[PDB]
Amino acid sequence: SDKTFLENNQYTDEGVKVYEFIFGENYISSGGLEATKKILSDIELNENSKVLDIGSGLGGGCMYINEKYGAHTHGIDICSNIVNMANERVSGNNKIIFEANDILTKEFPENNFDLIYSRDAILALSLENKNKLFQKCYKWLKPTGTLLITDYCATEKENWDDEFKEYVKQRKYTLITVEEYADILTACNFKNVVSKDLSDYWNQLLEVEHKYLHENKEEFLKLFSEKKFISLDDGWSRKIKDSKRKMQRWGYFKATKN
Ligand SMILES: C[N+](C)(C)CCOP(=O)(O)O
Repeated sequence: SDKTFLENNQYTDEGVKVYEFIFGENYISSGGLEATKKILSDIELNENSKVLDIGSGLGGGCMYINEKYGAHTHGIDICSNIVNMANERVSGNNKIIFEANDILTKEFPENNFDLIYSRDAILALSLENKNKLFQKCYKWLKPTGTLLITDYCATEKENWDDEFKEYVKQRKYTLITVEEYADILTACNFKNVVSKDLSDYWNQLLEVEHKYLHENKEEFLKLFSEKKFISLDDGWSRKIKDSKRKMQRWGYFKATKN
């Protein structure tokens, strides 16, 4: 299954901790806390709001949203191990819930959420399933609700080089263009669809992370291994190179139900 693939490879316990080291405490999403602050900078919610976080990971996003706004946050992630980790980092807070489930089968009421939020998680879904997911999101949003997404995107497949092809294949990602992604949202009837190619900003975030990794190599080696360091270092190097030339892209999407 997809769950087994993710838990046994990219998102083993150790894989998750390695990612957390570079992204920052409670994050496996690009730019950790700082990108979260920026992405939510024009979003308004309050203590009565209901938020869904698709691919909630280590829970930092939900923690931040609940801290900033006092909103109810419900995170869903397919990896049981990551959800277990997230649940270890929050206590005594009845407005944060993390649930291990498949978002493609999970049931939520129509007109339920003020915000549906997702950070670098939908890349794992096939194109067919991306469309199915956004149809569900449309239903699940309140009439007054907002959809807010970042995700890994790419140039057209015809332009990919050997190394990028191998990365996408090994990861089992389905990476589409920012423009194709926006078109899915439009096709799902979302209004006010705003898409931004934030590859340059993503490149900046990657550079901050890369510098951090290099400056904290000794600590990393104590926690992990040189082999894992090299893999991480090389992985960020490629993302930096590929975002600079727009082969690997970072898409931002915001839309509304009405
Ligand atoms: C996709 N992610 C941002 C959740 C984790 C990192 O994946 P990757 O950049 O190593 O492919």
